[PDB]
Amino acid sequence: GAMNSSNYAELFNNDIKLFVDDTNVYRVTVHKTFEGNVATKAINGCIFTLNPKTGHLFLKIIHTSVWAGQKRLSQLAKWKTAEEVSALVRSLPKEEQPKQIIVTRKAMLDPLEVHMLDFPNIAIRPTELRLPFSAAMSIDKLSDVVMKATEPQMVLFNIYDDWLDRISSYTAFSRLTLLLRALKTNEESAKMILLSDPTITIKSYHLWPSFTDEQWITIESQMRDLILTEYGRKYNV
Amino acid sequence: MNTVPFTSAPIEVTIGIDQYSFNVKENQPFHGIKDIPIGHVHVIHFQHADNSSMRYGYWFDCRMGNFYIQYDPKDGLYKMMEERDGAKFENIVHNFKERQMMVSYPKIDEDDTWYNLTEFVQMDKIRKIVRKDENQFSYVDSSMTTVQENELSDPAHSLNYTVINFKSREAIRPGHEMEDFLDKSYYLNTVMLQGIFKNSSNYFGELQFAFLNAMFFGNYGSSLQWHAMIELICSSATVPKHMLDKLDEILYYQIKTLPEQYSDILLNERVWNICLYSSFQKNSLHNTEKIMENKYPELL
Repeated sequence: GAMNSSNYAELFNNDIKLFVDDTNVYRVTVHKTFEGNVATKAINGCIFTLNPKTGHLFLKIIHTSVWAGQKRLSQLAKWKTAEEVSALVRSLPKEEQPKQIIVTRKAMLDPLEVHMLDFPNIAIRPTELRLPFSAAMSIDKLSDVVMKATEPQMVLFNIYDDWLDRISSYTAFSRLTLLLRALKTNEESAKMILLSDPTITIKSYHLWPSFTDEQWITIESQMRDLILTEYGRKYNV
Repeated sequence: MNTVPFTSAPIEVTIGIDQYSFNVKENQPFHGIKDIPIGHVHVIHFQHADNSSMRYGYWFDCRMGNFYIQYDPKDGLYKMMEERDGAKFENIVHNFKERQMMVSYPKIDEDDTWYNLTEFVQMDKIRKIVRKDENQFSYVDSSMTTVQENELSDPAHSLNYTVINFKSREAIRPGHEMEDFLDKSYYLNTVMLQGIFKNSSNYFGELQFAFLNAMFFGNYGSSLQWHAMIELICSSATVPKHMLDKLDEILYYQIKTLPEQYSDILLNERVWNICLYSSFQKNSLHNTEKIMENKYPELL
């Protein structure tokens, strides 16, 4: 059923699973029209489909053309997300197909379940975890490929760079969620922390800087402190 | 007018005939029910005074044979049985009638309630939902499960209602996932009406039969079927005008007849709120909405 704190270790076992986050599929800027009414302009979006064990990210770019002449776009966005996830599973070899798909928002359950009728043995699960995957568009290289897309496109990343050479997927996932939580709370501060020392670079084939084990401990501490600071502001505590 | 004679009444029981009921005391000289209107299915039903558990009963049509009730002290229930000897039967009934040991189906002349609740219900269709081919009458009770309930345990004692499942390959055409899920018109009109029921009459017949089994026996699976068949129509954007007009009349009489004290367990809040207020047909059930609002405004 629902994924939470109690069954956390299950994310890192050997059963293939994917997280799906639909929060950046339908993206708009709200603006004033010449007559002083309000209008939206859509921008390129993305489905964020992540294997939490391996770091493999299936970033399906949603081009603005998919909304052209459609009504009830916030509803369509859930169905288009389910259609694309379904097409991705069918495109994978059998032994690569997930046994579970966890949706980060409960509104995805019915759309994904109706699109995956052909896969009755794939479990569609919600989560009680508050995951920060909305902040994926705060990762410069992911944001760049989405905004430059001129057509629908699938781009394959490893969101953990080479971390699994040195740490477990449990620790890699904890690092990723803390980075994304920081980027989501204070994007400017988070990004300042990640580039503060210009000697540490992002390899062409990576998303994050090349921190040594010791520099990661420092960065992780700075991210935690950023999250408490911001918290003792929202709430004044 | 036709008669269901009783051999005897050895155990204290509440006897139902359609929407009417009488208390019979242990060994009371009760020998049955006369003046039963020809032209409708009927249900004769039972709730033992000493164990209110298992309401049970028989669906029958007097045009299809001569039927009587006899208590079986082994299986501990009132059983329906067919008398094949026409002359023996007429002679039993005549004796009991002359001795006035029979209650009169208490039909008020202006009252169309039973016709309105059974307008599309046919014995032949009942006998396909309740399979026991050696009898012309059909046993139902409180605890019998539906084919669909068993899928999710004795197959011969099942209610074989048409399976409706909004998240099934049957309900959802490949490449029309969102369309078919949010607008069930193809599932209602092509799969169910044209495909399985053949016409709206058979569809309404099953819907009405499901309601009556829910109401008379507290059969939980029948209640689920009645709601599903309502929701499939209300969730369809395209429904023939005559079907919507008929549905309003059918539900009106069902809601009117429901015991007031049973609306808590028999009516599904989600389905009704959705059907009356949110669905495509939210504006097509005037009669049903007016009675629901005036009789069960807590539910909404």
